[PDB]
Amino acid sequence: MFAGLQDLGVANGEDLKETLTNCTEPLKAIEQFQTENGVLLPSLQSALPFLDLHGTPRLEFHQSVFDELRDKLLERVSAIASEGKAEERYKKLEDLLEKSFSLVKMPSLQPVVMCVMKHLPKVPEKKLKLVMADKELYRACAVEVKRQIWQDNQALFGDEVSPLLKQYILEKESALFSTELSVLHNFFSPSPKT
Amino acid sequence: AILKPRPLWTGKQIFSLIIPGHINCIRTHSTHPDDEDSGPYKHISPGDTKVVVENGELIMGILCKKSLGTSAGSLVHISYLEMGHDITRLFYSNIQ
Amino acid sequence: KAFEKKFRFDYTNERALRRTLQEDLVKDVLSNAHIQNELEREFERMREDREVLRVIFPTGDSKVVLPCNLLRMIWNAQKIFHINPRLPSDLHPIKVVEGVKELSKKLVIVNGDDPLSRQAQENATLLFNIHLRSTLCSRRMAEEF
Amino acid sequence: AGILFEDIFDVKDIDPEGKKFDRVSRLHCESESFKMDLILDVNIQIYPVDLGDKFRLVIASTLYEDGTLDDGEYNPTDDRPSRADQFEYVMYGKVYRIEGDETSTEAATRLSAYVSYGGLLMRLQGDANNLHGFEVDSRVYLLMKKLAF
Amino acid sequence: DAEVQQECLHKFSTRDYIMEPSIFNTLKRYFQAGGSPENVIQLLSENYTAVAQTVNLLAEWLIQTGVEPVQVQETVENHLKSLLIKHFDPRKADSIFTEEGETPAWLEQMIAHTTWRDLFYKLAEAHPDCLMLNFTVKLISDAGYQGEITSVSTACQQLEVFSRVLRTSLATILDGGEENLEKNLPEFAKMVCHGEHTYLFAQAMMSVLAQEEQGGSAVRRIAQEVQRFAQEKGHDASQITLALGTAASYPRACQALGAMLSKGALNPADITVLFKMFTSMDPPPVELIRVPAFLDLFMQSLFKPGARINQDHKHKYIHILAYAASVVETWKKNKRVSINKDELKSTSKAVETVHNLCCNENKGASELVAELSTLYQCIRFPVVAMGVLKWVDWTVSEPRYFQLQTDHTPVHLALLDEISTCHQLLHPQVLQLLVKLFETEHSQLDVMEQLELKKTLLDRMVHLLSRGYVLPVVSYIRKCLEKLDTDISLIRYFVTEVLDVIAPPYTSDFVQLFLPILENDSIAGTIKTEGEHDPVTEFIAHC
Amino acid sequence: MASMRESDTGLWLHNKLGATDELWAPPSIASLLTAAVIDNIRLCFHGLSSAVKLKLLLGTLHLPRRTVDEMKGALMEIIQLASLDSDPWVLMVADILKSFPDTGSLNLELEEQNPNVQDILGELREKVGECE
Repeated sequence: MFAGLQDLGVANGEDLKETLTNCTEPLKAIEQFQTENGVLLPSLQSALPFLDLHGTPRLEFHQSVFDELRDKLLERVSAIASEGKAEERYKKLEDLLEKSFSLVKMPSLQPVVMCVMKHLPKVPEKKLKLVMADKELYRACAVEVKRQIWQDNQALFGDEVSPLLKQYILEKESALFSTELSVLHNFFSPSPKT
Repeated sequence: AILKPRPLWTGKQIFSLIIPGHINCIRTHSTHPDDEDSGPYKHISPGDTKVVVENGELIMGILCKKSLGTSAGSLVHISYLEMGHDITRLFYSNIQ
Repeated sequence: KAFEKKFRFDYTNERALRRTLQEDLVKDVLSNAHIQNELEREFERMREDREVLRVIFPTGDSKVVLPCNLLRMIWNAQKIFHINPRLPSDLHPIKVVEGVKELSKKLVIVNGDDPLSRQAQENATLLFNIHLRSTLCSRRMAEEF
Repeated sequence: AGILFEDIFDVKDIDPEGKKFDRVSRLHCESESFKMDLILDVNIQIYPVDLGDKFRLVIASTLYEDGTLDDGEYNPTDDRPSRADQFEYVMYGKVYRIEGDETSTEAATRLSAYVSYGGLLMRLQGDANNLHGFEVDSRVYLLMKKLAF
Repeated sequence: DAEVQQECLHKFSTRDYIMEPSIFNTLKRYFQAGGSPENVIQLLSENYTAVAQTVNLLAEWLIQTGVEPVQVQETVENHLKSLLIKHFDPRKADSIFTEEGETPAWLEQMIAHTTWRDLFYKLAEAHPDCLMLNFTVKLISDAGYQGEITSVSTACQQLEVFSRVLRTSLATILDGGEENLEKNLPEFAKMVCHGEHTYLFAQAMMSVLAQEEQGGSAVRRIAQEVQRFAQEKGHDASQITLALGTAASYPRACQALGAMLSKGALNPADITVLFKMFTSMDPPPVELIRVPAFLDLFMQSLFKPGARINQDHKHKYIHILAYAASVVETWKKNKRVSINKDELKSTSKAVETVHNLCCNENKGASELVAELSTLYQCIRFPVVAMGVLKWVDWTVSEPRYFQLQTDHTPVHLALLDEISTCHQLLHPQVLQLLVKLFETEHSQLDVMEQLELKKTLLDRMVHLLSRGYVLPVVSYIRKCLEKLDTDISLIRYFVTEVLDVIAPPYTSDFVQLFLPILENDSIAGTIKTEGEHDPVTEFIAHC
Repeated sequence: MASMRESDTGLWLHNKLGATDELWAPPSIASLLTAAVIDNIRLCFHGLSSAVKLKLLLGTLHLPRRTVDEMKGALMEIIQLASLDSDPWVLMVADILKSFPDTGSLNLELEEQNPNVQDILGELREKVGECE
């Protein structure tokens, strides 16, 4: 649930529990962790008093800030993918994706990684090999990412295609063995286009 | 209509006694300036056009063939449609 | 735009409703949903009649010849009953809607019940019914008469 | 008392569009206290007026100081005291229209009442707080008298 | 304690309780209850998100991708400002501050930024009952940001500060003449006329200044500016203005002027009263009837097409206007000496002829040209010149007038040229009307006639620049050249013909204002041509 | 129109003229000024705020001269009693308006223990003398 945060140096709940298990005073440690390495702005720490005293806990706007900064980052990366020089923006998105595959295991930030990976028209080999090993990560991939997956994975592409062919055969057999027997509508009646 | 300094009746006041029943009609005089309605004084015409009849009373306006002749929606037509034919006959006789 | 803003009879603006209807009527037309649905259906029939008219009468000719003079009848009623069109009125719009609906049935040109006669009767009074609905509206009966 | 309205006016203008009729003149008048404006027709032949003249306008719903109502029929042989004794010029008409600055949401602030004196029209325009006794289809009187001051 | 223990544990069971604002108090209560913190830590292990750290990580990602830190900070601050707007509580804030018993530093951190200053102002205006809001306003004043506190309506309640700021504004107005009055007048008029009492005292002081006959023209002008700015807001004080002057000795004239300026219209009765007063042997001070609004009323009534005036009082209106404008009265120590009536009969005749031309519109412009001798003889009167100026302004202001104006070099602009030649006082007005004419882009005319009209307007601007009204014309032309609202060939023709007609030496001001005009590439690439006498080349060589 | 008592008169005045946002005297002062209110101000003027006094003084001028003629004594009395307050503003306005009931105009006296007035007059006079 909260895996992959440790790679970038931003400790997750696992190391939090590890540190507070052998800690005697949680108050000062939690205050410094939410203050020192937190948002390094006097605005947020100074806003904590008013938002506390309103009765609405600070968790609410903290989560809202996280989600809206996520959305703004995603939309701006989408814009950058369609602004400026193609190679430069693609290299910047490659760097961002390489530094986001550390957090790819975070469902609250999995949309970030997946959208940025969609933003790359050609994902490098190793990251694709990593994502295709997991069911949900494979299934959330964009159309370009799935195209990259199938371009060099014959057996998996065939496995994906096979159920569609099965549905086609089932529909064709049901039409061929249709109870409604008439010349007005038959197997060969519909146009090739439809 | 005018009590002091001396009693005086108006032509419209007397004519309202001729119009039968309670008849409502709005017409326009032949010499009505077409640009008066748009501007101010639409409901108070300086030239006394815009014939208006309410409850069988000639409130304002000057009668001409546009309101007394053989035109659709004229005063005699409204009298015929609203009232009977006998009352309209009395109207025709009384006017003359 | 003008047609909608002149025939819609919005039932959400409470302050506007205050000037036209009494309290016991504005609360009824604001709370009940059956009334709102009926009035919206009335406006839909309004638009359908407009569509029919625009192919019946191309070239945009409004003048038409019809039996009864609705505007003059409304004026006569106003002068008879001393309406004083300044105060709110005790006219529930649903009364207007269902009164028009009932009145339409009473004006018969082709009498019968089989589908042929019903269709002929519907055609023979189509223009008069359209005009009658278009004047005896719910908004016009509350904002203009 | 049945005194709908009472104020002092002065003749700031005469018929601006010209002399349409021989025996009738269109008076444009402004008030002093309520800051009213008035448009009036008078029988200029029997009650001559000039520019700058001042008069007291008293629109009353009845001519009897006691306040009783009248049938509206000419009965010259009447003995009851009347307001007309202290006034020079009297009309008797019927208000036919009341306009205003009404909107779909709030009420009106500036009103305008038109009354027709057997053909001679008159428009009284001002603020909504004064034209309260004016209700459409009601007979009123004019009762104006010149102020020589 | 057990019930409180269950409540605290259920709170801990919620998502991400580590980010609570009272987590210190909750942990204190849990410690007091005697429960082991092991359960709390175990619950928070699955209930911790770095919603304070991952925001920084995504901000670093934004910086690396290309987002400038300024926009990141602005977005974060805007979101926090909105969250503070939605989450304010007065009474618990007051209780917590009373418990603190001191001035917090984080409040000062809020004070450092302008967004929180505006938020604190809005909070203070929202709830008068909270002492914290006045406390924060006072602390903002202490920190030096009392300018953020409202002062547009505060100066009205303040006597000395308002008076001194008025003094400084008027001194700066007189420093730069009109060229700085046009800039220092809006805000000064706003602050003066925001309150009526300050307006009245300003008028009283300024008119007392205007009492002196020497140098009082600028003083009267500034007083009239204040009066007209007050009138623009729908606020009327004309009667007080009349009472400030010498209107006492003439109660009838005071009445007539007050009534007309209160209504804003001209009534024939008061016009006749003024005619009787002035035609009599004891006329009043002519300056009282020279209010800009009153003369503007005369001009509007006597010159506006479509406006009708009584034919039986037309001559009286003309006579009153002529006596107001052309008649000169000698005064000493606020006492009348003599009255000049030289320009009374001919002036009235000229005004009558011009008014007949103005309000008899059905006649074509060709008939107007046919009477050019009388027209040009009568146009030399400055008031009549302004009258024809605004009459042409209102006629050509019609969108359909251009279709009726069938000359590539219309006679109207010739009349404007004559107006500019006759008087220099109208040159600001001529420039303003030319600016309005040129800036009006027409979509119901062919672009060919648009180009012809624009070229003729350029000729008019060249003429205006020739007669000494140069600096505002030059600035406007440069603004149009840089504004892309003028064709390149148009400015080409303008500058080429200007340097064709003007001759050296050129002043430092003109050279300074004209060098950037030739700096633009649209001129450097067009007017610069191979010739022995190149205008741009010769002007550059002259520097 | 009754002689509504002192404190009540002050409350009514601060209800009709208490709008701090409306720093301009309303046009309603034409009808709001009657004999009873002005007479009652003789004692409740101390109960009026400075803004109320200023707006009342401004609105006193917006009256027809028939009303002024028939309210000579009351208007002079209210001017005199407003000329005995702590506010220098009301003192100066009472002195300026004392001439209105007599001549219909306003008095113009200055340079009297008003530092801003004297300094502004002097600086503007010398500035005009610089650039006549």
